[PDB]
Amino acid sequence: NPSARIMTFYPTMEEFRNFSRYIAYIESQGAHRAGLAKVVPPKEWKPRASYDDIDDLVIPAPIQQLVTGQSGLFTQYNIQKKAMTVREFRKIANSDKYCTPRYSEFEELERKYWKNLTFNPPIYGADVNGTLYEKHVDEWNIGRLRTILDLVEKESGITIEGVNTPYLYFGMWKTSFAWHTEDMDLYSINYLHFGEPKSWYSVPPEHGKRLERLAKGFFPGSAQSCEAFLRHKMTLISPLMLKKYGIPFDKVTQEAGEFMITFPYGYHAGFNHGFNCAESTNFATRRWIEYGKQAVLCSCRKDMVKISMDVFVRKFQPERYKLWKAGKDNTVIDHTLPTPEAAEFL
Ligand SMILES: O=C(O)CNC(=O)C(=O)O
Ligand code: NI
Ligand SMILES: [Zn+2]
Repeated sequence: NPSARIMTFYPTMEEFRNFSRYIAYIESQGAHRAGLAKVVPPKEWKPRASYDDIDDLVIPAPIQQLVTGQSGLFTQYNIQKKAMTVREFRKIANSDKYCTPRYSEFEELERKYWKNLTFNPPIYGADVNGTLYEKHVDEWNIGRLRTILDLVEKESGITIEGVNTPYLYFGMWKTSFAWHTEDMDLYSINYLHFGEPKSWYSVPPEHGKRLERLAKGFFPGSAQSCEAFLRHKMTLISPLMLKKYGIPFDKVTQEAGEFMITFPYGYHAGFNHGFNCAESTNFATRRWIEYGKQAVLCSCRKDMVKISMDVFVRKFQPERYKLWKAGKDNTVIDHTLPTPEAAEFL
């Protein structure tokens, strides 16, 4: 993947079954270089028999998304609304006020999104603690991926909502996720359970730094008040701005039944097309350990999520533990390099 473009994969069920092993595989094919990959699961795989029974799930903290800005640069402000069922949510999503406009091609819809972003604030059913996987789904169950991320809770008892536990997202048209990498620069997995698509922008990890340097110049206030101000997940930048300032990026549209994977230090943003439901969580491979150790974290206390790297460095990098602890570990990350578990396929 020398061009670092977004790759899509179509595994059989035999290949699908072992999750960490398929991640090692797609990295053996260069997937991680894009920062984002699509995995279309096998036809016979479903995480849930039906979604008919969720009209009464509470969205405890729906968020109205107020967007201020102009000329491709915007900041999103969150207003917490009162708790709402998914049934109340969907009525509002599909009503005339909030529903998806009529469009021909996706490029038309994308245009309307960037034109109308600051108008008619939508509500995002974001960050809902839960899963829509049935108990017995063993393949790619976001509730239990069985990656080395599990060592956090194993060792310490610590669970971090949405990081080592699942989050559900009920979208409506024009609801947004701002530019970010994952907390601790982890991987993420996103499954779109049902509804209208979710569109994604991705910057390759090898160019992530150029993106942060540009964002610092575009929002200099924010930069002086926080090292990692993009971790607040309030910063929207249009693809035309990225392209005007020479940031490589790719785009892709996720459809119901599809998984997206994001990779360590892969900056992504996007928006929902209409009423939908996504489930996501973070995960890790051995390659992530170095990203974790090196992650530039929020210094102003808006983003509190911080994982102790000690257990990972002790277990998987015992040579460098005393050096690392003396603060002498000057390893440079090579973003093109697949995870060690990928040697099997290389
Ligand atoms: O769906 C959303 O709001 C955003 N999802 C992600 O950023 C992810 O899965 O990493
Ligand atoms: Ni993300
Ligand atoms: Zn901060």
